[PDB]
Amino acid sequence: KLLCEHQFTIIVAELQKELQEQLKITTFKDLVIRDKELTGALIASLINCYIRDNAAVDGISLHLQDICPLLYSTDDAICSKANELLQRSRQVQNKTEKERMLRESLKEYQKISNQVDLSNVCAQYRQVRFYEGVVELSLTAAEKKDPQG
Amino acid sequence: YKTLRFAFRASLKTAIYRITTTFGEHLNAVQASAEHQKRLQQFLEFKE
Amino acid sequence: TPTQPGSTPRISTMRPLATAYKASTSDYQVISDRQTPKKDESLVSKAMEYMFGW
Amino acid sequence: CSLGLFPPPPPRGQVTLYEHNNELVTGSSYLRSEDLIAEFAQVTNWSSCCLRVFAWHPHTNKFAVALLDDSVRVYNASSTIVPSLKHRLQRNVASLAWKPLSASVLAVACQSCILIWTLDPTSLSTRPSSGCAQVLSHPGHTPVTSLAWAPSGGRLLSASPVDAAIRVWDVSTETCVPLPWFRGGGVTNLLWSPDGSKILATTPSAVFRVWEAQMWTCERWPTLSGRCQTGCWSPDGSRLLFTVLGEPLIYSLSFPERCGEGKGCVGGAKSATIVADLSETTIQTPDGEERLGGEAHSMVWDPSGERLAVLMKGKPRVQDGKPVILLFRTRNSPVFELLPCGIIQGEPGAQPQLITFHPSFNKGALLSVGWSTGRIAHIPLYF
Amino acid sequence: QCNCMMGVFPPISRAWLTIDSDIFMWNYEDGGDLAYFDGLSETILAVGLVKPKAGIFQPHVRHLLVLATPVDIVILGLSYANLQTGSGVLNDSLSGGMQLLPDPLYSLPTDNTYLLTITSTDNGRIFLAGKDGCLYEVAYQAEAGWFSQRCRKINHSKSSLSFLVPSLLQFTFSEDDPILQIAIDNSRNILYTRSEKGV
Amino acid sequence: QLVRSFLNIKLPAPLPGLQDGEVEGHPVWALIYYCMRCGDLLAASQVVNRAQHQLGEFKTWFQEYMNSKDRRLSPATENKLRLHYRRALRNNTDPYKRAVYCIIGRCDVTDNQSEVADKTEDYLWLKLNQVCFDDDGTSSPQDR
Amino acid sequence: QMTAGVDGHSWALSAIDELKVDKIITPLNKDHIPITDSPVVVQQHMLPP
Repeated sequence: KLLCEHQFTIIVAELQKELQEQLKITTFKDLVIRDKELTGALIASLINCYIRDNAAVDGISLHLQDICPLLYSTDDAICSKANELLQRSRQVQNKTEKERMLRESLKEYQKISNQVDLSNVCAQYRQVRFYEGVVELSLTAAEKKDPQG
Repeated sequence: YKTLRFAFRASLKTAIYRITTTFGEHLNAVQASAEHQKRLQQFLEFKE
Repeated sequence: TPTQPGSTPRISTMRPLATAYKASTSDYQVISDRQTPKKDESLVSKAMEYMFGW
Repeated sequence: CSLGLFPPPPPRGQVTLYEHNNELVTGSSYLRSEDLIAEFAQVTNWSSCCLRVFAWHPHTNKFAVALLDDSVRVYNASSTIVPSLKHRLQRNVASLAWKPLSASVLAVACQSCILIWTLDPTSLSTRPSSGCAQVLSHPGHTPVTSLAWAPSGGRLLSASPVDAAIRVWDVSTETCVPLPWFRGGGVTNLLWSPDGSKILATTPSAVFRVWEAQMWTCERWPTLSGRCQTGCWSPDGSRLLFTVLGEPLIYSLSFPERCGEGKGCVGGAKSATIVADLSETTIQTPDGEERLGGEAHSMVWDPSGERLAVLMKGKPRVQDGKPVILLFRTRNSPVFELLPCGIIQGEPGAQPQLITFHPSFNKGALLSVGWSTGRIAHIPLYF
Repeated sequence: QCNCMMGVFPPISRAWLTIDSDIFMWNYEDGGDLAYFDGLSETILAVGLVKPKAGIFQPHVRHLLVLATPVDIVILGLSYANLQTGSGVLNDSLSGGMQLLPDPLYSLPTDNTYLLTITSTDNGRIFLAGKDGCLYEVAYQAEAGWFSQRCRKINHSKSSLSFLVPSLLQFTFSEDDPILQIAIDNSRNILYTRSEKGV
Repeated sequence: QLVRSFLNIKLPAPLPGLQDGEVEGHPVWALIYYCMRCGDLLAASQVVNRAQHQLGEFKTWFQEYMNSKDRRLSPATENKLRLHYRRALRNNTDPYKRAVYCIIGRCDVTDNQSEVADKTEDYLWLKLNQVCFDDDGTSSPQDR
Repeated sequence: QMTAGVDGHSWALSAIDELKVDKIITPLNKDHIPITDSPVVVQQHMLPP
């Protein structure tokens, strides 16, 4: 319903083509019982429209949290907010505000750190010279893998 | 070509009026010299 | 057996179903144009405006 | 639409003061070259009326009035001083036209010339010098009946019923450019569209010609029972209203925009439409019958395009042949509509002699009316 | 004085009644929107609602009313008040007060064939039942083509070569079996008829 | 246009309590307030003209306040606003709708607009617009 | 089977228009959806009396 209302045909055209063709052969009972990549990629495309076309992802993340308690889609929504701030930090030319939005982006990833692609996030920090968040998030991604020592 | 200089004086006054009659009082926000803003007001008030 | 009983006497609430619309529109209620003053497109009148001019 | 949809005229002693809520609120008060001007003048009785022409300045509360003594007077809301204009060539004034994109320039049509008065807008003296009056004329273009400036301020037109050529003037290089057509009549009245791209030209005959201000092309309309008497463009110029002498009809004609290249063609629809009728009707009033209908002598639209004022003249069977002001509410998109508003009435025993709207009134519209008493009224229409 | 016919048109939320020459319509769920039509001078013999063919009439003409008398077949346009193109309103009733056009869109003579029942397809082909055992159709279009009227009546029971049969052989071996009913299958594009004598 | 752009940073989500609606995607009272806080009563007047149909008499009071030199209603309208605010707005769910009234009508010196004034400059600016130099008996001392 | 009494002669008798639920026939289930509609016990949620 949410994908129909956010103009559908747009969000489906943002997908990888291999998923655009899989979408035509997966039945609703396959999408419910068996699939995860089509459902995750449709959420990811909906949010990449918000990030690219520069809406605030908070105003779709909070809607996905009412309608997608599977396992709770709060962590996809936090990762999406952490990513929104990280990709906007690549366009911010105001240094102190880039250092703000990187320490904000970091404090979203520092919640969900057990489930973060730390290699990709820390490489995406190298791509903005944010070596501070590479030390912090990589410790906060060991901190909670072994909380017992 | 003998009278074309009166056409230049006439078309410069129509050209300045053609900008005061689209932007109107938004032209008070336009950064210019104080005597140019004072001249621009004479082309809003229709004194020219 | 008799027919139906009459109402208690009133003043009628009944309206016309056809509205008295004062614009002659039948020839445009179907998607068309038909007749009015018109544009001089013809070759004969254009030849007249080279030869005579009415 | 027709007169058979209008509200009654107000009772035979009330004056219409303004429109508000779409209601008209009332109160108790607020040929030779001479007779060839009288055949085509915008004033319903120009040969006997004290007032020969009225014209607003196209951007400000300044106006010009031509009178039966061939004075032109200038009035302004910020001046108690009234310039009295009279040149040695000024006779039988037929038309007035202020220049757009200027404070300071007025054209006047006379029996033997055009006069372009230059007027010092801060120094409005009671009688300016006869040098402040640039004379324009050409052989055969006499008398001059009508004058029309281009909206962009760089061109002027003039009309003469004797002359099978519209005269375009540049007033600044001082050039004259006849647009000669291959017979039919000469030029009676002239009207630009507001884009400055289209021009209506009427004649003494059952033919009008519309013209293009880009490539100077012509399109021809000869399928009328009488002469085309008057007309008006919509604010976008996409619609042209017109009326014909002997025909009780307001016609409309459309002109779509040039979404396509490579031809100067004026581009009107192949047909007009009929939208409002002015047939010889009755309406019931507290004073008994009134009777209406006749021929539309002048039509003027507001700058907003939401009010059309129509100066009808009755036939000698209807209100003794008096002229009457009808007011329509108008719409220009998506459909074109002529809804009634009502009937505008003046001082008891007056006749309406001329109508025109104000070009820059920041509260709906403002209708100037010139009366047979020699009075001028200004009736606001609030929207 | 002489005739009465009463019926329902569900797809407009209105019932209908005729009295001699005249027709009356109201909403069947309340007794409301009672409205009549007087544009006749001959007895109504049949009534029918029609779903219009697209691209012929203007978009306010959502339905047509069809009437038939001893002499003519009258076609009128039906429209609805003040249904503005907004959103955020629920599906509550056809209370946009119903209106006929005062211009008949078309008229078409009977040939003196009394007509008794009228119907149409979901594609706007109008079918009429004649007393002469005949099915008829109204074939209509927007313009007048060089060899085709804007509107006309057609007969589907009288075979195209029937003008070669002397009528003295018809008036000796035919006996009026009126078509009292037409039924239409828009799900298979089939048409059915039933007569008085149950053919 | 600067203030409408700044609201994409200060109000990146709609706050549940704001009143009288939106202009161009942003709240009417926030668009009035930040135009006033940056001194542009002409930019604030654009909002007050755009939202006239909700603002009602606030447009006529704002236009009285725009036509003194000194950011003043007459005592004959400032005390209309005091007698409106102390009945309808002191306990409102929109704090921009409080702050703009507390300024324009010099009322509730006992409110600091702490949901709208971010800094010590904004306390200074609030109280400095609330200042009088004048001795009307009509000015009740809890507003003076 | 059921009966009811009617006051006067039945001058007319009609149904009112069916709501019908469109069958989402896709490249997959096109051979598996009945052309006929289900009986009312199968549709008595989505369809009113």
